[PDB]
Amino acid sequence: PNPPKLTKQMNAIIDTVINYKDSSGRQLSEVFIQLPSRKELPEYYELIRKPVDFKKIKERIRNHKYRSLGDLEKDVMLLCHNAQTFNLEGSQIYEDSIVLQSVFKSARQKIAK
Amino acid sequence: PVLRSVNSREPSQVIFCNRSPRVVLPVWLNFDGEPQPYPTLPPGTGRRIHSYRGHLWLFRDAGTHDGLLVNQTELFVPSLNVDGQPIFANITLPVYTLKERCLQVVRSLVKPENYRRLDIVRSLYEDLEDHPNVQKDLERLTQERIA
Amino acid sequence: MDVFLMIRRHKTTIFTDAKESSTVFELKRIVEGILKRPPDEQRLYKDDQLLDDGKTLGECGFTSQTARPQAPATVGLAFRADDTFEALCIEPFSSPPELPDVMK
Amino acid sequence: MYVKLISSDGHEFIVKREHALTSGTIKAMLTNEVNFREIPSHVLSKVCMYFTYKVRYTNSSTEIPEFPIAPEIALELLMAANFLDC
Repeated sequence: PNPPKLTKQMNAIIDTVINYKDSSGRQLSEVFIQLPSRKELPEYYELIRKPVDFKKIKERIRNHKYRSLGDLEKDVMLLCHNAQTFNLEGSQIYEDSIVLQSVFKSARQKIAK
Repeated sequence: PVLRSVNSREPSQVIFCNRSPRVVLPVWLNFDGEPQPYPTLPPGTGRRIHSYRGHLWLFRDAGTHDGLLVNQTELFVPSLNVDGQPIFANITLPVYTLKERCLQVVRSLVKPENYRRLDIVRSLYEDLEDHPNVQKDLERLTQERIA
Repeated sequence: MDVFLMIRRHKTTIFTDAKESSTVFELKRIVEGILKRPPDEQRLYKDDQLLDDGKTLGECGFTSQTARPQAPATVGLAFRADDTFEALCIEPFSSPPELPDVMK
Repeated sequence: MYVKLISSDGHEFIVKREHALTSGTIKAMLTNEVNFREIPSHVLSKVCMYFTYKVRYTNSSTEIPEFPIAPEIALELLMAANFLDC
């Protein structure tokens, strides 16, 4: 298991990221919670080699899989990067992802450093 | 609030069957317990809705807000579909009280403004005017649940 | 399956149910249970049609529908005193007043 | 056991005791007789129909029929139902 203050930091950070909403009050993380199944949307799985959703990220904090915060960033940056890969530049989902990197990046150095 | 849907993100196929002579308005309670209207169901029609585990519904006469039953009860909540079996909702009439039923009928024959031209005791003018209403059955149901 | 009935004589009305496959003689045994008169003193009618004693209500024309709790069918009853039956007599009910104008 | 109910116009309505208790004020008022001085036959007949219905369809998982009320009697019946509390 992890030191309970690292596992305390981790949730705070990700809970920021998730709960974040735009000016419209629309929660930006919402699409990225859950993935489409392989039956639903098989192409996502054809194009994205390492799929990840926030669900899976939260579970890996409960289950202590990430040992540092550099470990956690990586898996988020992956989620965001996959999003950018499968979705067009200048698509709403792509925009959002780019926000959510620089929400995590900032909300790290605020709730960590 | 206590009467809300849960955001379970778990699909449940459900049959709404309208076995009432009334035109039914289905009403979903959102995750905050705010009620929401859905497209109505004509008498003796039944659609197969894609809802979710833990979501809440109740059924109401679309034109009058008279309340209706659903599988003998006031509220409907799906379990999970055992082996891709859909879950049924029989929307039926309740046994109204003779009094309420009479109110129903009068209300239907008389413009609100005229309730007070009817040769009846003054209380029955108020009784007529106290229309059925979802937010008020929700309140009643809320207090019952806790108890 | 159940049929719902108003057994009517003069100004007297009995609210009671019974099986569709139940006999008319069975119905008389009920009537006895209430008015205390024996079946041999009782004629029962669907309209003016006297009802053969050994028919089922089913056969007489009473059915799960047309004899419903909220709209029960009527069975005329006439009794016998001193070896003559009375003519089936059912005093009609009161009238509701002219519908209010506000209710048109 | 049955019970006799009597209209203002004097018509006599005999219903199973269990059905009559559907009214709160016919629990009270209860030889095994009741006069309704203000309720006529056409109304009281209908009330007895309500009793038959209520008992039959209460707790019924069957689909349930509408209780019919002609407009001409609806006011009178409201009053009666109000008075009987049922």
